[PDB]
Order: sequence, then structure tokens, then C-alpha cells
Amino acid sequence: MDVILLQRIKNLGKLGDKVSVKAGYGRNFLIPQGKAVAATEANTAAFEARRAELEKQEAE
Amino acid sequence: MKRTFQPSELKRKRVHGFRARMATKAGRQVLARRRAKGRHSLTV
Amino acid sequence: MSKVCQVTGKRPVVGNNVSHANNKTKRRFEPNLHHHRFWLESEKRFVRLRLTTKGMRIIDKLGIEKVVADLRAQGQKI
RNA sequence: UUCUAACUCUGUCCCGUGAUCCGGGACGAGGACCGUGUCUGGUGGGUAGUUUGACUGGGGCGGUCUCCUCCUAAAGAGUAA
RNA sequence: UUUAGUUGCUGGGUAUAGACCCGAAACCAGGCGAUCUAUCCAUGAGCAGGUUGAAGGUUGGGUAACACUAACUGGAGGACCGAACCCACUGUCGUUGAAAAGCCAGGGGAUGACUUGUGGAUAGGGGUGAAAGGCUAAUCAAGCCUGGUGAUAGCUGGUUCU
RNA sequence: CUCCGGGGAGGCGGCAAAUAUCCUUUGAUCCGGAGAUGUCUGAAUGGGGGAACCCACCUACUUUAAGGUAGGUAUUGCAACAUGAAUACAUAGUGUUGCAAGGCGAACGAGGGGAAGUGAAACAUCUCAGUACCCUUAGGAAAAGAAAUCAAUUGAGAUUCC
Ligand SMILES: NCCC[C@H](N)CC(=O)N[C@@H]1[C@H](O)[C@@H](OC(N)=O)[C@@H](CO)O[C@H]1NC1=N[C@@H]2C(=O)NC[C@@H](O)[C@H]2N1
Repeated sequence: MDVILLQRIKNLGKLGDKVSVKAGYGRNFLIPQGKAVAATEANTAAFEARRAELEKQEAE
Repeated sequence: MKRTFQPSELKRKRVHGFRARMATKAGRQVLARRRAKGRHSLTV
Repeated sequence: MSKVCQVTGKRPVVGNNVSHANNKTKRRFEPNLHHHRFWLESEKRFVRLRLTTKGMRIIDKLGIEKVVADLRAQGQKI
């Protein structure tokens, strides 16, 4: 699954990066815990247009 | 000597009775066949 | 209450076993069905569905909310 | 080697609830194994459909089953055991 | 290089259909049966009368104490004899029977792995079986009924006026 | 039984005659149309049950004794409303109201499963045949239907049936 993060991950990257992730990792861990979301065009546009600064504000 | 038929009305009604036939699909088919043939008495 | 996929509608179908001498016997092919729990944010809860791996591929491509809305519009208790 | 988040529990507690089913929640023990779908090798009288020749001084056992030469074959040809 | 066809009607033959008529033992699908019988489950009932005398117990003998022993009690047992009841070893009779499995005279068990009433459970390549391929409604090396079905038969029989 | 229309001398259904009481020109019997009444079982629907039976509850009116009249009381699906856990918002659950469905019946339609006897002069591929049979579910018909179709002179022009 292609996902963009909502927070920092030790090996994947951090804070909005688009990386290729095995379907199980995204489906069972990342999405239901809120650490990332799938890289649909609508999701990317919504994340980039308004909430990029909102997410960057929350350091911890 | 003892023969095959030892009558008991309660057992007769519970095995071959109207409600016993109504309880299953095959019994309802039996009743439908007997109605189509025109039997004067449907069940025991 | 059946081996039916909730997302795609797949179900067992019939076919033949064919031997090397060409003897034919009846069989069926079954779907790759199983249960899975999906987190649903809009309602803050886990929804458990009986579906196939193709159902998961569809869910991965389209999103869980769209699929759940489609099932509800089709008339299922999700 | 380790972990937990998929998944398992014919383990404990709580609610539906007046309930040793079931569902939801909280724990605990396991855990990417077990198990299931498709494909594939092995085993498989458990079960199923069938086959298992003819001649013959009755049948079975024995012998024979196609081709060449002589006799039986009665001075043309053909002629059985 | 062969130089009269064609379309109707009638008749002989052939082919596909049940194909001149009657006749299997079978195979398959869906239903009906444990009121007989096999095993099991729940709840009730039955077993005249008479014998034998196990364990245990008490008392007295006997021992340094045991041990051992006698008498009296006691009432065990897939114990004994024998009616009801449940069976079925021998013989006569019966064999178009009184009876589609019996009568008569004898025979076995008879407090137990016993007999029995009522109501339930198991259904056909299945059930049940202290096991005989036994029993599963007078039917069992695969029940009965209805459908496929007018199964097929190189076989047997029959086939009508001059 | 009532009304409306027709009709004009007999009538009181049949086995099934007799008899009696009778009805009818103030229009009967009879024929056609529209209404009233319509016990119990049966999808049976208040609960149960061995069909034609047993036992109930709640309202309104009525009775003074131990009752009577009428109405209501099934399940599932949908909608509105109310109520409401573990758990704080909620959801699950629970109830009331309103609406709808269930069952039966010839053949024909569509869909889900699907044999064997037989023929091959044996038999396994094949045939029988998607036939028999089982299941679900419509309509007066159903299904199909307006080319990502055929054709091969660059032509035809949805589906169905002969
Ligand atoms: N129309 C029906 C035709 C019947 C066949 N002709 C019978 C036959 O020849 N069977 C043989 C036989 O069983 C055995 O070999 C031997 N000879 O004993 C095995 C060993 O592989 O090979 C079989 N052959 C095949 N298996 C394949 C398959 O099933 N599909 C594809 C193609 O590969 C097929 N051909």
C-alpha cells in the first residue's frame, strides 16, 4: 500500500512522506492507529491543502 | 402368537396425524397429493 | 449463514475433477472466505466482516467508509 | 533472536440478562506459527464402476489359435477330425 | 463421352423412434416405516414355598503375649430343589392343520449378565447385532412405495379368412 | 332474509310415492343483478394441542352474584417516536404506533442442483442428457432486445418465431 504519514516513524520517514508499505503493515497497524493514511489523490490533496501546517504544529 | 399390529391411538396420532404431516415439507406434499387425488379422509 | 462474501458476492461454484483417463466427477470450488475486523473511525468501532482476499483488495483500493456505505445502501447490517 | 497489531482460546471478569448458547467490552496465555482457499506430488479395497477369450466326443486341468512341405485326398481343382 | 426426367397417389424394403405382442433377475431419484423385531434412554410393576449356611460378632478354652481353638449368633451367593413367569432339548401327532410354526408327554432358568407395562431415540450401502449375514411390520448378501419405465433380453412362448 | 328488474299460474329441492298442513292474480314458485347474515378447523395469527379441542388476559357497556355483548392481544421486514448497558458522549438492546408479507392452485417462464437403466452387439472416453427428479421464484405471458454484431462486390443494420 502507498501511504503518507501523519507522524514520525523511525525507519520509514516522517511528517508527510509517501513511501511504499506492505499491505499488512498499513491495514492492521498504521491506519487503525492513525499514524498514516492511504495515498489516494483526494487524501493527498486534503492533507496538503489545509492540514499540513496543522500537523506540523504538533511536534509531540 | 403376537402379531405385528398392536394398536395404540396416541402413538397412531403422533406418528401419522394431521399436525405431524403439517410439521414437515414432505408431509405437506403428502397432503397435497391426497387432496389432488380426492381422498375422503386425509389422515388417520 | 452461508459461504458468501459480503463485499463481492462470491460463493461456491460447481465443476469437474478430470483424471488422466478423462473420468469426470463432480466437485465445487470454494471462495477464499474468512472473518476480519476493520476499524471504522466515523463510528469509533470495529466492524467484523466475512469476506475474501479480493474483498480486502477492493477495500484497500476504495476505502472502508465507501465500501460500508455501499453495503448499507444495498441493505446489509454493517 | 525478539516484538504485537492480523489471527486462536471447548481460560477469568463485566454488560445485554432472570441465560454453561451467542454478541460486545476488559484482562491473560499464545502468535505471524496453527488453520482455511486455489494449485501440486504421495498414499489410498475406505468406497465406486467394470473386466477376467474361444475350440473341446459335457465342463474343468492339459494342448492348440498365423504361415510353409508331405500323406489322408478316391490319376483336373478343392475336401474334415 | 450411356442420350428422360420430375411431382402426386398406392404398394414392397430400409433407417430413427417402444416399432409384432407378452416376460426378467437388476440399476438410479424422491418419499414412507422401530405399534413386529435388535440395542439404548426415562419412569413404574413382578418373582408361592422349602434348603444350604460365607464374612463378621459374643462367650469359653490356650499362650509371657500372640497365634490357635470350641459353642452360640449371623444370613452371603451371576448358591440348591421347586409353582407363577420367561424359554425351547427329545418324541408322537398334525402337514388341503384347531394353528402361514401348534397341541400333548417329558425338559431348562427361576434374586439375576432376570422378566415385564407405558412413553421415547437410532432409517436402507444406513441402523442395530454376547456375531447366526441375524433382525429392521408373516418381506433382507442391501426394506417398502411411487417415478426414470412400455429398462434391456443374440433367449422361450404366441401370432386370427379363402 | 332485503331491494331492483323479468314473468304470469301454479308451487312447498332429489332419492321418493303417499300424506298432512299449507302459500299464491293484494302477483307465489322460478330467472338475473346488488346487499345483509355467515358456527368450528385449517397460512390460523392470544398461549397450547393428538385438526375440527383445552386454557387465558386487557378495555367499554351491561348483571348482582360466580356472568353476558363488542373490540383487541402472533411473527418477521420497513418507517416514525419513546426509552436505554458494559462506558463519558454514543451504539447495542427494549417498547408503542402505522404499513406490508406468509398459504393454495393445471400447464407454460426464469434461475440453483442433477442420475441410471440403455447404445457402443463387452467396457472406462463417449451416449442416454442437461432428460427424469429435487429446490427457489414471476406473469398473463415470461425471457431477449437497439451492435465494443455480422459480412468480405465494401455490403447489411435491435430482439423473437417459422
Ligand atoms: N479425449 C480423451 C482422451 C484420453 C487420453 N488420450 C488418454 C491418455 O492417453 N491418457 C494418458 C495416460 O493416462 C498416461 O500416460 C499413459 N499413456 O499411460 C498419462 C501420463 O501423463 O498421460 C495421459 N494423457 C494425457 N493427460 C493429459 C490431460 O489430462 N490433459 C492434457 C494432455 O496433456 C493430456 N493427455
